[PDB]
Amino acid sequence: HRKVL
Amino acid sequence: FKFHSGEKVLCFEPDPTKARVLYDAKIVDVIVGKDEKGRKIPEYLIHFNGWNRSWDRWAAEDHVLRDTDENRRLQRKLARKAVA
Amino acid sequence: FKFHSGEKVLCFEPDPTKARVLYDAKIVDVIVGKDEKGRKIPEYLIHFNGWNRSWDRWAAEDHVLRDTDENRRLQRKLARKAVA
DNA sequence: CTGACCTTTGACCTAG
DNA sequence: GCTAGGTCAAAGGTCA
DNA sequence: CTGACCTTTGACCTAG
DNA sequence: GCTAGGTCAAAGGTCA
Repeated sequence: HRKVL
Repeated sequence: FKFHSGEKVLCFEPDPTKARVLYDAKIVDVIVGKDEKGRKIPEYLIHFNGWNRSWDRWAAEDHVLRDTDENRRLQRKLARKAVA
Repeated sequence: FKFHSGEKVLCFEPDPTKARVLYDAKIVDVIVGKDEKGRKIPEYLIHFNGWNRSWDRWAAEDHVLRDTDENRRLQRKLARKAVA
């Protein structure tokens, strides 16, 4: 649910 | 403790479900906290450079690296993994 | 998980700074939580028999024992240490 | 002898 | 329909 | 002063 | 491209 891979 | 407010650091992705990478960051606040067994452990509020304050996260010492040649190398190495 | 709501159990003192003893208790609520590394771990809300609800504490699985002959023996043993 | 306070239970409703 | 929860009142313990 | 709970404040994500 | 719902972390206030 957060930010960047 | 090991890091101080104002200090520029590298910090691990605080979100477990995401690629393990190292972000440029800054210590905003330190705080003496307490482990499950009541020992004093430091907590560090971290600001992620280039993201706004609403992205600030509390992190354990474990998660915070000194802004060092060797840690920078480790940053680049994790950055390549994550892209690939 | 290992324990269920409604289950009568023994539970460690939740306060590190106090004598390590075992209290008769009851599982009020269980909750799937998350470890520092994002793994699913159960959390247990525990009610301490003979104390009112305002003394209810969240505890890790580690801190909760099955209401068993062997654990009752451990209870007595810790209780004696604590008085002496 | 009384009241405060805790526990365990059976009744019930509601939301899912 | 049944279930898990939540609320509620009855009833018994211990205590000061 | 603490732990639990609840609420508000941004910001994301996944649907549609 | 957008919006609507849920959800998350931080932070703050309340309750006992």
